[PDB]
This record gives sequence, C-alpha cells and structure tokens, in this order.
Amino acid sequence: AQHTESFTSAISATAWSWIKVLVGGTSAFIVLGLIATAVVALVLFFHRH
Amino acid sequence: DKTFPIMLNGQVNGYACVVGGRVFKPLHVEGRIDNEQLAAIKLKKASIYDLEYGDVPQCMKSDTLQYTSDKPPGFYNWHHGAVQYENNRFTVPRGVGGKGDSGRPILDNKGRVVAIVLGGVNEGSRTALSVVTWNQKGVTVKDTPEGSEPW
Amino acid sequence: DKTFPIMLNGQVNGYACVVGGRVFKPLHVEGRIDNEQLAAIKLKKASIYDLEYGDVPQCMKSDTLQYTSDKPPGFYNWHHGAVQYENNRFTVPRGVGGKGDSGRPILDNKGRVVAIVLGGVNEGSRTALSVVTWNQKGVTVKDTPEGSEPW
Amino acid sequence: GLCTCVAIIMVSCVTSVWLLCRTRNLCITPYKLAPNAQVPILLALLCCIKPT
Repeated sequence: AQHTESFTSAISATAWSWIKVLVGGTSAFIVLGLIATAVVALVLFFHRH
Repeated sequence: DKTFPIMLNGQVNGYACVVGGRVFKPLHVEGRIDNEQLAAIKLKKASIYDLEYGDVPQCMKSDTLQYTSDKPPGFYNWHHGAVQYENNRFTVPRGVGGKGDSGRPILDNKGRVVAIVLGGVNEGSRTALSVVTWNQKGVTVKDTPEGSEPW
Repeated sequence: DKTFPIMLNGQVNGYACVVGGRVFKPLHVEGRIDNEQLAAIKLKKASIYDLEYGDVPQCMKSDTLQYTSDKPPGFYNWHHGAVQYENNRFTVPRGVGGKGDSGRPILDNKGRVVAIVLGGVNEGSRTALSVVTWNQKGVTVKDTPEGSEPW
Repeated sequence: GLCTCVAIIMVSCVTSVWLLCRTRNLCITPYKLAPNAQVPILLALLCCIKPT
C-alpha cells in the first residue's frame, strides 16, 4: 500500500450519521430525563413554598 | 374516628387513617394493621410525603372520612385535644402526643380531615406538628416545622 | 302521574319519564310505555347517554317536568326517599333501588328534575347512582361511578 | 381501473360523509337534549342549528 489507514478511514458518511443519531439519541433521552427530574423537584418546591 | 392501631408483637406503633377512599398510613410507622381486611391491600408508598397509600376495598368506600383544603386559622379538634392553627403552623399544648400518635387524623369542627400529623417539635408551652396539609390550591404537601422528629 | 312505568311481561322494568319537553327513557330498558299517548311516539336513540328521546304530544306539552343545570350540593328528593349530592355524586342510602328503578327522575326542592338515574353501586352504607346530569353549562353528561350496573 | 376508481372513491366518500354526519349528531345531541344551554357560535355555526 502507498498510504496509511487511520482507524477512521472507513467510517463513511452513512455510518457517521448512524453513530451520531445513536449517541445523540442516548444523550437526548438521558438529558430529557435529568431535566424532567429537575422540573419535578422545582414544582414540588413551589407546591409547598 | 375509623383509625386503626398498627401493631407488631401485639402493641400499637401508630394509627392508620382512611380518607377519601384511601387508607393513608405514615410510611415510617411499621407493622401489621389491626383489621385483617386492610391487612391485605398492597400499600403503594410515597416517600416524598412519608405516606403509604391504598384504595380502600369496595364494600367500605362510602364509610371513609372526608377532607378539605379550606382552613381558616383557629381551633381544630384532634384526638388528643384541641389543635391550634396559627401562622400556617399546627400547634398542640405541650407534652401531649408522641410515639404512637403519628398518623391520627386532625379534624376541623365540621368533622372533616384537614391534616394527618407525622411528628412534632417542642416550642415552649406548645409543640408544632409535622403534618400533611392540602395547600390553598388543594395539592397535597407535607408541611413540617424545623427539626421535627418521626413519632 | 308525571312519570310512567314502561312495562314488560306485566312487571314494570323501568320507570321512564318526561323531562322538560322530551320523554326520555333508557335504552337498556325494553318495554311498552304504559301511556298510550306516548307508547308509539318514535324514539331517537343516543347510546353515548344510554337514553332515547322523543317529543311529547302538543296537548301533553304543558305537564312537562322542569329542569335546571344548577344543582348545589345538598338534599334532593326521589321516589324512594332522599338523595344527597356531595363531592359531585348523587348518593342514596343502601339497599333502596335496583332492577326496576331505572330512569326515574331526581328532583330538587322547587320540584325540577336535575337527574335521571341509570344505575348504581352499593358502596358501604350508601349507594352511588350512575346518572345523567346537565353540566355547569347545561350540556347533558353521563356521570357514572366505577363498576356501576344497568339497573 | 375506472370501476375500481369509482368504487374506491364512492366507498371512501360515503364512509367519510357518514362519519361526518355521525359527528354532527354527536355534537348536537347534548344541546338538543338540554333545551336551554345558551347557544354557542363556533359549535352552533359549524354544525347546523337554528340559534336561540
């Protein structure tokens, strides 16, 4: 071979977009959960106080 | 009053109250309820208010205490005596109540439940009660004076 | 009288009734009305309310029970005694009513129909009635406790 | 093709117009059954009625 591979040379646009949609999906779901937990805490605090 | 002594080893640890078709029981008080028929319903717990819920069996659903969120400051009866609502605080004259008195309803003069108490803290000649109140919008909320301990 | 027993096999299945301009009768009750001047007027059914409605003869017209959607909680009368309106529900003391009681009106103190019963459950020392009410805007709505049965 | 086009259009049209009629009488039947509810103007316009 006249070149060198770099462990990213094969990923390609489709697989990039897929792994992105996956990672972003998991991140978005977890962050949605955490923002939901904060919203419940705040509404309860406003309920009493 | 329709409350029930929860026991374990045959001695009462607290009182369990039915309101609006729902057994209410303070979460912390532990053991067996004194009426078998309640003893079977699976209590569904809620730590945020330290209560364990259960919707009362069909055959008694109309023999359940009422409740209200409408609370003028003033004198409200209670099992062990008269309770004073002042300054958005439940107070009892000193020394009356303690371990076992948790979870007895606090009634108004019209017979309606306005609170169910979970503990108390001494202030001078009175004791402020840690309680479950239905706030001015009716959302259930645990109102507790500072440093109150679980009865 | 101003409400008529519809008949089946001789044995009154359901008292149907004449409210505000329209005879009403529950769909589940199957019977000849016992008043010739109604016993044939075609009925316009509507299953969302479990009822059938029909215009009364132009001579019959001025006998027709009044109604009104404003029903503050309190005591209302009923053939089989008093009904009580609390917590947006009509309740009747236990054991009174059953198969045959369908469709009789519930009247107020000025004598106007506020509700027409379609069913019940006995719940402890009382009985919740599944009924057809005129909601706070005057729209008809079927209010039913859980598990209620066609009387 | 034309017989199936006439069939699928007619079936769709009549099922839809029967649904439209069913919802119109399901809108209207409460107000019909309660002789006096002060007539709406978005319900009462949309579904047909002689207003109060």
